Amino acid sequence: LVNFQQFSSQLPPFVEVLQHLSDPSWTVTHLAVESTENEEGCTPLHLACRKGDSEILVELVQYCHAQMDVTDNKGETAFHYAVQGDNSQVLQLLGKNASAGLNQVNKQGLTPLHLACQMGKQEMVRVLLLCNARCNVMGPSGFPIHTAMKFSQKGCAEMIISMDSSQIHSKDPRYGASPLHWAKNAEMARMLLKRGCDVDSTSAAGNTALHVAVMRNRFDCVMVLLTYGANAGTPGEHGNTPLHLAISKDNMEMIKALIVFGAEVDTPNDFGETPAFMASKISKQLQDLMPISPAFILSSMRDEKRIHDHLLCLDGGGVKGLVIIQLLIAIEKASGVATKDLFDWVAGTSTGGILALAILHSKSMAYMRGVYFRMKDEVFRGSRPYESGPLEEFLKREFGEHTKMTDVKKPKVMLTGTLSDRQPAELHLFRNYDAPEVIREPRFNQNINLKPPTQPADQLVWRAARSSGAAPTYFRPNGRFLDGGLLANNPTLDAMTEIHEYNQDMIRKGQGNKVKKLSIVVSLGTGRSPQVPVTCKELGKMVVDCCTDPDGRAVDRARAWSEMVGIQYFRLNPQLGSDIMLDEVNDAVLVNALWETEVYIYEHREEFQKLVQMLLSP
Amino acid sequence: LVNFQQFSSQLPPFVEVLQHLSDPSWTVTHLAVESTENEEGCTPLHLACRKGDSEILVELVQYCHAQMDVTDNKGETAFHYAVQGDNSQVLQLLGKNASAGLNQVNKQGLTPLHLACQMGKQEMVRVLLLCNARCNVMGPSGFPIHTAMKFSQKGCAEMIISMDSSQIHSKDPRYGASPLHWAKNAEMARMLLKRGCDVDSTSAAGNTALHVAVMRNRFDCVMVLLTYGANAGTPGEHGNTPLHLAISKDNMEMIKALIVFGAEVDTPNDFGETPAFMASKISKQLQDLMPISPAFILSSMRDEKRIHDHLLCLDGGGVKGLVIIQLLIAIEKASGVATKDLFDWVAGTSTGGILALAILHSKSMAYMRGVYFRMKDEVFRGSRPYESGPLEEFLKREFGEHTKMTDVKKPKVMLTGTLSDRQPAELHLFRNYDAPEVIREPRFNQNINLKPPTQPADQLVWRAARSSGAAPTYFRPNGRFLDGGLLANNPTLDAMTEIHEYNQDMIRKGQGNKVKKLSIVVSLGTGRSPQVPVTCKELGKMVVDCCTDPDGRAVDRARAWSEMVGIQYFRLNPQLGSDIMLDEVNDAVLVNALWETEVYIYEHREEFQKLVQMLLSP
Repeated sequence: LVNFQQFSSQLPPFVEVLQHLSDPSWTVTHLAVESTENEEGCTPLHLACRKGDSEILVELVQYCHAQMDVTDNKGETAFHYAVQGDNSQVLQLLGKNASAGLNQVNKQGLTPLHLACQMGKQEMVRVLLLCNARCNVMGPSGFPIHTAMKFSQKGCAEMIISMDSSQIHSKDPRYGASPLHWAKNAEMARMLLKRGCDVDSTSAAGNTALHVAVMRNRFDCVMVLLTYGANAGTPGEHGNTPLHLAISKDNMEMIKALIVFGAEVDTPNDFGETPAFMASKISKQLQDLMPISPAFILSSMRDEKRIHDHLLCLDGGGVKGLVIIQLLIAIEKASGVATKDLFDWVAGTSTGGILALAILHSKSMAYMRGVYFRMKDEVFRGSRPYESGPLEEFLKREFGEHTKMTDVKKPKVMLTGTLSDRQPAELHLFRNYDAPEVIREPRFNQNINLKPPTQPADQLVWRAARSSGAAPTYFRPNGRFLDGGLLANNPTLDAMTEIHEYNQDMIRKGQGNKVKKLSIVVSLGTGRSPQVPVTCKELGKMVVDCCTDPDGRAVDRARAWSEMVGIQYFRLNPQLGSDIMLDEVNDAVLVNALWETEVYIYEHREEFQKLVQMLLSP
Repeated sequence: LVNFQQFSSQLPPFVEVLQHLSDPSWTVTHLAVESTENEEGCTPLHLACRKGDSEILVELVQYCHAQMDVTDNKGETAFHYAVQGDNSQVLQLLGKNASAGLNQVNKQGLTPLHLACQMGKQEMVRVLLLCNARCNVMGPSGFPIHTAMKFSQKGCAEMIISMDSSQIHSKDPRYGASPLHWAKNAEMARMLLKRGCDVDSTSAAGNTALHVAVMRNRFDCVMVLLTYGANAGTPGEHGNTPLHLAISKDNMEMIKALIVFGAEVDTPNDFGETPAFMASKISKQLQDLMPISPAFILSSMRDEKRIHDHLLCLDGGGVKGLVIIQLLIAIEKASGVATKDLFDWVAGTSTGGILALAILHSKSMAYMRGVYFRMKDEVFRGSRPYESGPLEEFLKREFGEHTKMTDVKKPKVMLTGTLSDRQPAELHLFRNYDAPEVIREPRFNQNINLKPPTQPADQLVWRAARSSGAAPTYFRPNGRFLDGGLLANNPTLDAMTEIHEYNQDMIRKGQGNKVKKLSIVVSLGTGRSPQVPVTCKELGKMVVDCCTDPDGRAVDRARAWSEMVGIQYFRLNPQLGSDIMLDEVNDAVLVNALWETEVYIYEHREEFQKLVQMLLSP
């Protein structure tokens, strides 16, 4: 031991630090940082790159003769010996002339990109990307973008895709694949899908991404894909539609999730195996599960000017609005004639506000199901109250920041809203035809105290959509208006009031070719929770339960009054089996609820034929 | 000084307060208490009665020579030298043989009764009355009870009336008065009126009790009397209704008070002087305030079994129910046709619940105004929450502890109420016909959810009145039910739904004798607050304002739907000038609000006449 330290000092001419060099063979130029070599397989420039010493690096290559592209006996190069540390500037001083180690890579064939992907060193990835690191360098498991996702390093993958858009193209060399396909995590599916990613990019064999999520039993990504437009029923490798691949499991959640989003149940694979056959083989659960779906010439209906008048009444509600979407869809398909072109009047309160306002602008219905599924995650991030940046601006984008209300008027539409500007707390109908000016009874004005009122006539679609759609027991103070759920929450009863008011405005004006009788009124409710006894804040919040309950008397009133006039009130909503609350964002229970709704449509399925019958008659 | 104390010691043979007893001439037999006389107007036996020395009293007449019936130098007797003290047993020891002093009376005429009544020695009044004190002895101000009341001694008057109910009969000899008339104090009017005191008591001239209260300008007692049933407009002395007696003053508070409680303005006195004439003579306030300035053959109408059907819908509300009473009364008087006999159907929610239930049992409307004025002080003694002992027990009294609901069916009636037994929080109508057997669609049960709760058949008037009328934001948990203000709170919509439901049950049952189209529905609301702007717990309570709004859209809805059917909805209620709250007990503000209502009736002389016109039409 004495001779070792004698040589150590006799080098030191060329304390507990460097003593730990014993606890082992450095050299003068090697340990001079704490083009020579080591007995463990190292290099001095590599250690001065690793330890984040940048001026010592300036003093090792610019001052001394030490070539930069040094490859040790362990595979590594000078570039990716620094990304194990935290320098990020050594990379900049090494990205110079006569230094080609960027594509020189053999740990196991893992380019500096891939190593920075394995660890999580994102800033290192950016530093490499500004220096043209050639993400078109095929690796062991695939290209560098796939390496970021094999390990689920979020920041690194995000930086890669931000610098290079083209990386949404690259295919996994083993199986021709998208970045999504062989890379699955609930959040990552979204953080790539929001980027404009095609989900139907297929495969080597032909397997979709949701095929991969289903085969591995990750319900999360099945949902993330169906929401963002993935199409169930894709044949794939063996003609096994994603439905076959779920029945091969015991995941009823996923089977119902796919059946809701449109998968057929008789479609056979390449071998002829129908998925209902699969079901009856596996369990009796699934065979009982799958009985989901004739003069169908659609006799005498279009969007034209003739006798009667159809009304649609979309209640407010939570994210539960999806229920009515489903209902609408099964009506829309049971007549085939595109809900918007089916009804002459359409009214909505809160989520039905958003939805009615949408089906005015010629937005399709499954598309809207997707929209809510994509929005529930952005909007309901909060404790109880939400600052509405997400909801307001999501509507800005979804309907247009400059699109004003009365630009469309294809069917007449009305969104509710509680004008909380006044202690009276009146109701404002957001309307897009003109206005009903009738009769001559201003009950609060025309006497003194007070006339600073506003009522902004008819503009700014997104602004009205927010002023309607926020059930404010949840959101916040929201400008001048709160939900029309504070007063109406179920326009069914109130929209007929507006019908007759506007008709008397028309007639009084001598117009006289008013569209006559509301021949049909159809009110869709976002489901009913089940009936719990209460043998008793649960004694101070029942005020709000009553104030916004749409499925109590506001059915009986409207119905008996429709029977007074000749209307055939048609109230549609399913008994769910759960207290699905308004701001529910676990889409597992939301999908279960959509299945609940479709079971309701199945169980009735007669009322629907009779309603379509009425809706298309002469 | 030496001689005075010499006589004091020579008396001490005939212990430190005797010098200050000297300083003015007592004697041996005189000061032997602290049959001689005095130089200040006194007597020894009188002092042995005054000082409450009973054993000295036994030792002054039985042992010593002291006649009992000694009259002092200022008129007073031995009896009412003791009621200046507080013995009350010496009186009985003097209520013995050779003692006729009960009617021994001369201060200026002050019976033992009158002295004990003027001072307040109530126990003395009782002791004398138990000893046959012969109250038919005119004193200075009338009889002894009137002497008790000229000085407003409650204990004494109450004791007199306890011994003799007959003393609420006796008239002031000078003018002839119930104990009311020549005896005025706000509280005593009540503690005498609650005893069964008749207001129909006349005067010498013929003056009512409120005549004395008004001419003397004691607004307190005017209110206390109009409250307990006094009838303004009694002609009285000169044909001067108590209204004439206010206009000669400048007390507008009282003028409004009398016109509200029914005083006319066409009523001439003996001289032909209309009271509005008095006004225009007196002031320009009063000239503008009062004056009013003919098919009255009652053509072809009663309440029998014929074509159409009338409905009445009395909103809920606070103690403000008086408003609708006022309206009803001013409607009733404009037709003369006795509300119960005028409408075939009647619905009520909270105060209108009690009120409709009252007009069902043929309890008159002025009577209900009185009832509320007498009850409001009893029920609302609490800060926010009230334990309902007063309300529940007041209904027990006012409607009968054993009177069951369906004893009447005179007009069909329905009271609202929120059945809080269930998390759905349904609505139950307390009904008295039988029940409407719905189209057989019970959509909330039949998925066997629960059958341990019960839907309690038609019984128990007072219990239902409470289960409806108890606003639980104010009162308490109230059994299974809360206010009908959480629900309908303006039954008009729900009452018409129920009308039609019952009519279709009738027709469905093969009856074929439908009563009819309800040709008229009249909705009377407990006033409107004035319109307050809001530029902002006032955002957690505005939820409740919305939930219980009876004058917002539930007017427009009902109205436009009646225009669908042919009904001529009649919404009647006044713009108050104030936010009169629920548990308001200052009857001054309630009276101002009734004046607001009567001004509303003034301006609406067209609507009311048209409503009565239809109410009696073919």
